[PDB]
Amino acid sequence: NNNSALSNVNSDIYFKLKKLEKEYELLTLQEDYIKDEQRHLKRELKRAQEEVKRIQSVPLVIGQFLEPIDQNTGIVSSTTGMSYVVRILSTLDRELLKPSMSVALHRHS
Amino acid sequence: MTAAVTSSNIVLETHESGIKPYFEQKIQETELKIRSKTENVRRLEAQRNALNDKVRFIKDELRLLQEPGSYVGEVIKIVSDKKVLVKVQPEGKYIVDVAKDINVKDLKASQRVCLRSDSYMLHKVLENKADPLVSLMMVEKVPDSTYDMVGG
Repeated sequence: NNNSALSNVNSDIYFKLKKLEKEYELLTLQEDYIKDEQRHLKRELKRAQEEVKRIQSVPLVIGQFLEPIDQNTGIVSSTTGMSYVVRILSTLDRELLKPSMSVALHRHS
Repeated sequence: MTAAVTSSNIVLETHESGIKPYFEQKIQETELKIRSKTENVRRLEAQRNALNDKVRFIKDELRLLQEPGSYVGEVIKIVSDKKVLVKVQPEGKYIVDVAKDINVKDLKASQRVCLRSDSYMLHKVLENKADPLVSLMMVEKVPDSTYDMVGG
């Protein structure tokens, strides 16, 4: 029915949920941990960029941007008079870069 | 038999409704509580997934930056020995093996290519060419006209 064996419906809900919330206590364990991960990932970004900045600073060679070929790959003629297809680094200009303009390239990479 | 508007047949099935609130507070309390923790653990996962995307693109991108050379070439001609004669433009000519993306029947003469210098390994076609007839026309420099530039 509905109101005949109403305590037989109750008992089943109660037994189920007692078990499933122990499995969701491992998800609250997760919730306290991912708070700690987000700070870790920010500290590794500052380090990730630090890496690449070593590469950014000198020694360098100077090229000239001709034209893009995608927006993540571009074409440069280096001032050794050699042409390279090169990675476009992120977090750079893309609106004075695409018209022809000076540009800095690494010399060993 | 008995109602779900109230109960029928007093203190037996109105007894069962009488003992409901003791079983009911527990499971209604846990219901809203533990579902909002499911949403919260997912909210704070989502936050760090967003951070993960940004921090990890940098490290794989290092490989691309630390590459040995590129060198734009142009196919003079194929050979059916499964090599291609390629004139590198700043440098000279090398006959060298191809990759899987392209083959000798996707390659024809006067087509510009891109190289990943693993030993001058042909990679893709280049998406650019400057026609040699267009050189003459460029340096001349002409735009288009119609008959309103003659008319009368």
